[PDB]
Amino acid sequence: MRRRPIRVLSLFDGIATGYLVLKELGIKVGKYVASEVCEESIAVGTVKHEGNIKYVNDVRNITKKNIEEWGPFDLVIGGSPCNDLPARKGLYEGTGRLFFEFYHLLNYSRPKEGDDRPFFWMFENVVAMKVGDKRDISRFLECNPVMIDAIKVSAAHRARYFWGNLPGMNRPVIASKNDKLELQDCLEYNRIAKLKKVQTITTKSNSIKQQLFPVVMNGKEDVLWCTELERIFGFPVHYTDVSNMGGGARQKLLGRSWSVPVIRHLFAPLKDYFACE
Amino acid sequence: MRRRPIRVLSLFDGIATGYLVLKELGIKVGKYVASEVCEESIAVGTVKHEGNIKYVNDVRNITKKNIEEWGPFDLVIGGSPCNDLPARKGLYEGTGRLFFEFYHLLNYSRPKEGDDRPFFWMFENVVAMKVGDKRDISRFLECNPVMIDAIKVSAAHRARYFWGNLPGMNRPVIASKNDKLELQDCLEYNRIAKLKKVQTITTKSNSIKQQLFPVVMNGKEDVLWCTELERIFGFPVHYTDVSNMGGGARQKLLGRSWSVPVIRHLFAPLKDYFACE
Amino acid sequence: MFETVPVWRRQPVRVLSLFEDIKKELTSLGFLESGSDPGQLKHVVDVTDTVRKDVEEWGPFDLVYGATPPLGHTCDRPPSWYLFQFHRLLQYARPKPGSPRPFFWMFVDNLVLNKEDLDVASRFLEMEPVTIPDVQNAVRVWSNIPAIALVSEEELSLLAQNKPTKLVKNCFLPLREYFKYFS
Amino acid sequence: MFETVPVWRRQPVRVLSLFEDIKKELTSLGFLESGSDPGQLKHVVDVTDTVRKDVEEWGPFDLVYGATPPLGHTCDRPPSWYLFQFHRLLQYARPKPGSPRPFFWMFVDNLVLNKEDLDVASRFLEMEPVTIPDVHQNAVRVWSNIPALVSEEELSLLAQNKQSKWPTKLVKNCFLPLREYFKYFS
Ligand SMILES: Nc1ncnc2c1ncn2[C@@H]1O[C@H](CSCC[C@H](N)C(=O)O)[C@@H](O)[C@H]1O
Ligand SMILES: Nc1ncnc2c1ncn2[C@@H]1O[C@H](CSCC[C@H](N)C(=O)O)[C@@H](O)[C@H]1O
Repeated sequence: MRRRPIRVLSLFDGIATGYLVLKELGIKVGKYVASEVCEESIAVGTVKHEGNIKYVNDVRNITKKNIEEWGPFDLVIGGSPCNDLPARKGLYEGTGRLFFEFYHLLNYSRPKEGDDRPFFWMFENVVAMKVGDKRDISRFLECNPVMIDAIKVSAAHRARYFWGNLPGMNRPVIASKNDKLELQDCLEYNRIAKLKKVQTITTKSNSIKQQLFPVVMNGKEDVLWCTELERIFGFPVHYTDVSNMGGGARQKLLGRSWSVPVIRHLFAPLKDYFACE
Repeated sequence: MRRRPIRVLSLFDGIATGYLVLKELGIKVGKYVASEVCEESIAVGTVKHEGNIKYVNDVRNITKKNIEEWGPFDLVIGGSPCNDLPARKGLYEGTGRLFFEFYHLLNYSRPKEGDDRPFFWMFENVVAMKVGDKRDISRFLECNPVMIDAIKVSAAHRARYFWGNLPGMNRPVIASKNDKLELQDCLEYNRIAKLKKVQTITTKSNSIKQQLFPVVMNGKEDVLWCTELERIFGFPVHYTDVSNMGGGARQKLLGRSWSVPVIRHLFAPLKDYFACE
Repeated sequence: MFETVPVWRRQPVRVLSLFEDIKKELTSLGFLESGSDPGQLKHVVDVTDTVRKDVEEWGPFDLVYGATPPLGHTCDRPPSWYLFQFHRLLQYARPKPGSPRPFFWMFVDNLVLNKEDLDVASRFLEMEPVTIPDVQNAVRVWSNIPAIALVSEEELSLLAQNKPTKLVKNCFLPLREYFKYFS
Repeated sequence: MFETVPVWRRQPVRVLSLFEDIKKELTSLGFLESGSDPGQLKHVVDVTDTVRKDVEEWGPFDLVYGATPPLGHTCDRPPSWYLFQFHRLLQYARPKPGSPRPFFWMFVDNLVLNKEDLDVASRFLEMEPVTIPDVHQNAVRVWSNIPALVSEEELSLLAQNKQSKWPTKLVKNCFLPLREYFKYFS
């Protein structure tokens, strides 16, 4: 009948990239339940979104009744940790086994056979991954992933796998007029980009230098800045200027975050199913 | 008859509080020569003002011919280091002896007799100071200081002495509609202020806790944040979000900075002597 | 909780045995019949590439059984893989909500799961396990079958340091009220 | 830089001597006379509360002199205080730009200023000093606008030794080119 605000369950929410993308698309968000452990990430989300996010702490403490009463959910998104997918413990040991939890809760949030209401879901992981692990993930999600690289809409390499049932996940990725496509577009004043794109930025500080420092300032080599990484990933400037965090902590948060333009591309079809502004 | 943009020489410029105040007042700035040696402060000024600040380096390398060439100057402002004004070396040893440099350069920038063109100057120092040092400073500047506390316009105690010939330096300080007068107005979301005003914030981190931590978040004690200190001092938020600086470096920069509303109070009469937007 | 069915309406049970086989072990109680080579038990081991349509073509089913490998056999696969694949194929095998009929599942563990694995299994199977001892061997069981003594945990802990369908068939007893009793 | 004045037009010089007095020392060259009520020399040691109108009330001056205390004198004041106060009172004593008259200044140091103090003094006085030595040992440094070979290690070790008074003998001859500008008493 009438479009209603979207209700979202986000697992491994990080710095609330999903809520930010949904709000920037103009979609009304009726409820955003986020499962997240890192206190700095929760602080970022809380401050930047003014308490519109209901945080529920660890994903493994979410119960079936929790999914029943917090719900119903229109969207179920998830982004498992990728530090185990050299001491890697694979999909089944360490923190890779968290993926199944997502799967678990996903089946708890699905509507029944008689319920034909709109319900969308998405799961993100890294491409660098055992082919057997990708096989098992495709098995448990009963579908195959799309591979999207942020380089077509951002100034950095970030190839990620996305499983889900969103409309047009395989449609071609085209850049927008506002997408800062080159590193120079993401730099502060008086700073020059050595390259046009930067290699995949992880949590460690060894992924900035390309290992040649990416920036030149006053003729001296220099690494990237927090606001520069924020522009690279598509976040608003000072999005992680929270909780007295230095360059290291904000880089840790942004190095595992989602590329905002990629999530925008994936969530754009949702505007034809829920209330907008 | 028609005014022109103001030309400013700022000694010990810091994070360019003077330029920020002059721009916020709407005064057209034709030249802003800043002497400053801290690379973080220079970076803050450069990025936040897009290179409009001609940065010179050590104040003691400025020559008489430098004052002649970079000049003429309409405003000469200065803010000497106050770490030597327990191991204090006074006004004549350590960094306190930098004050005279200001004095020196001030008399280089003063117009000659008969050159009745408008020329204003100002020098700031801390009240905590040997009365002999205050006496000698009043001697060298040939005038007496007005004491202004930032608590009447900001949410913090900051009593400072101001020498100068600016119009109305002794007039009463009245707050504005936008002055965040209490600590609660300066905090981020989901954070509660224990007090309404905070004690004098220095560069060290032991001046935040009042030693009771000033903020409560989620029922836990917490220190102030970088954006919170920025709001306390009257700077725009993220003004020091530069150069991968953490909480410590930004607090060091803001703890010796000027109170923006105080400098606005002192610089407001300048709108009737120079061009405005 | 299911109602009990009159004895004349009881049917030959269909079972899905994952990993471990209990074919003749289940005939020993009368649920299967000897002679039917196209019988009522489907046995699979490499479930890595089995899709929901595979389970649907092998069905319908009335019991889904999964078991960890025997303790002492060095596992080529991680212990949690069995639990996760059991859960997957079980959800593949559950009847649709618009056709409620007697349906049971059971996952047994031969003390191959540690504490975190036990917690994961209890979260996914929505119940705490039940231990069965032997005076020495023991098993853990999660099941929706209504079961009919007292042992502490350190016994099992030190027994695992040392280096089994006997304890399992007793759990299959309350199923007799739902299916045929051959032999 | 000034032009030399004809001898019949030369005047009795007026000097401002701070910290160290050269009154009886400057009479020896003829710039002062014994029978003078004002004395033409104004001497003052504690200049902490000296205002500009004080220097102005003390009559116009033609020479301003300041000196550091002798080396064998424990400084109660920091060594740079003398330099800064000399600069202040000198700027107080300069004639207005609308009256270009002969005017000279002189600051002398008895090796009480270290290297950073030397650089500060050379920055404020807009010139490098000149060293006057004493053979058989003392020495002085001089900054002055009067148009009047030893390495530094000698002075360094000499200053370290000479701790355990003020030599006007070395500064006296610097006042000689001032004779072409003021009266020369018998
Ligand atoms: N057991 C757990 N329960 C809930 N969240 C967890 C978790 N283990 C890790 N996480 C969180 O999951 C995040 C995965 S990084 C991905 C963040 C998010 N997809 C984004 O785009 O920003 C990490 O930041 C971590 O804090
Ligand atoms: N010798 C020197 N030459 C130039 N700048 C100096 C200096 N010694 C110290 N400074 C700078 O002077 C600053 C004084 S703190 C005052 C900063 C400024 N008044 C403000 O309101 O922001 C310090 O940040 C220091 O970096």
